[PDB]
Amino acid sequence: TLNGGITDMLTELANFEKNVSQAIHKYNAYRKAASVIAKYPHKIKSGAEAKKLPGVGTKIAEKIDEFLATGKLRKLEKIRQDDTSSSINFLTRVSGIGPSAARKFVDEGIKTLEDLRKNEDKLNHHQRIGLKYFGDFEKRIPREEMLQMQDIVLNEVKKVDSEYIATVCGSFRRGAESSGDMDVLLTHPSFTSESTKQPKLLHQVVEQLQKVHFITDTLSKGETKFMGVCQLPSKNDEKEYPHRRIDIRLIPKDQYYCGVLYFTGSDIFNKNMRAHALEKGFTINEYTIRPLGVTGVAGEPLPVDSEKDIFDYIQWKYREPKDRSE
DNA sequence: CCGACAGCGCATCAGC
DNA sequence: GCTGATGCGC
DNA sequence: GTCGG
Ligand SMILES: Cc1cn([C@H]2C[C@H](O)[C@@H](COP(=O)(O)NP(=O)(O)CP(=O)(O)O)O2)c(=O)[nH]c1=O
Ligand SMILES: [Cl-]
Ligand SMILES: [Cl-]
Ligand SMILES: [Cl-]
Ligand SMILES: [Mg+2]
Ligand code: NA
Ligand code: NA
Ligand code: NA
Repeated sequence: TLNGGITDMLTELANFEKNVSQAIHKYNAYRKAASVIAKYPHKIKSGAEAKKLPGVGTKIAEKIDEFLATGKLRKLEKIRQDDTSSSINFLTRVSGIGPSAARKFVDEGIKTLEDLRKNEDKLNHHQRIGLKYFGDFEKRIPREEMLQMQDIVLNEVKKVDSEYIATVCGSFRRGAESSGDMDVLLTHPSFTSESTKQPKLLHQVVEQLQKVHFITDTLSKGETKFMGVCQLPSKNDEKEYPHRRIDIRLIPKDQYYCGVLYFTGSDIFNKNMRAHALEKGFTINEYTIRPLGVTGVAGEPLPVDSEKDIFDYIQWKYREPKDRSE
């Protein structure tokens, strides 16, 4: 974090563009710049120096010069002082409240935690749970707790059907010392790209995690993706652990490598890798890598028997999960 | 200059 | 009910 | 906002 001040500034600009301006490409431009600077191994001395990095252009270069000179950005100073922008930015920190809902709430004069609490009837189910655990969801998860949660999830999944394979992905699989949530990839031999030979495969696992009181709440749930809330059990007389977000994704078993590549991330790594794929004439999703024909239509799935196979196709040297934290 | 920017699951709604 | 668009999420 | 062509 040689360049913490700068990458914080760009992230704040990103968040403004996403939540207030609703300019998603500006958001991603700022995040890409923050990312490339984050792993740049020198303490940056100028905007011109930063502008050599890909993703950093003239505008960001000038902002870095202002920041280096003064320790601040006037544009951000103003944004921080704007009530509508500060309110909208805040409301989006509730899970299930995005830029559109946030602006709409602020329109009706709902713009604080208190306002949300008194207007619970105006929230959909996801938003109500996001509000319920607002404090908890901004806390990080020590890797030691991630390991206990892993133990529980893998053991409970085993009790349902010993042929399930649960893999913890996200920042955990990239070796992070703390995670923002838990991400779990699930496979079962009955569910492949060819067939689903058994219904309720995700439901059964969710139901078991609920019954042992690990999963406490549900934000959303379909046939292949669960989004909800979990909690470690605490000992006698101990303060309870915070509630945690948990994502579970059931992936066709024969497509495990594309699925684990996707769910390991980072999100910016995935965007960079999939963009590069396109430049190489392929498209990557969580299921397949496919060639692009001249028209731009995707062809048939290419054989994949490892994460590295996917890197090979697009002519990237293999990068271990721990080196994917972009 | 300017088109493209990763790719997809689930919830909610409008239009039929 | 379905289909397609949009919001929010991974 | 940035970049490739
Ligand atoms: C948010 C997001 C996630 N993903 C993938 C990659 C990510 O690593 C995986 C888990 O999502 P996450 O939101 O839990 N991200 P994380 O890398 O686990 C970081 P954190 O959860 O520890 O804060 O889902 C994407 O491909 N695109 C995305 O926009
Ligand atoms: Cl934009
Ligand atoms: Cl600032
Ligand atoms: Cl596919
Ligand atoms: Mg995560
Ligand atoms: Na650059
Ligand atoms: Na939110
Ligand atoms: Na997650």
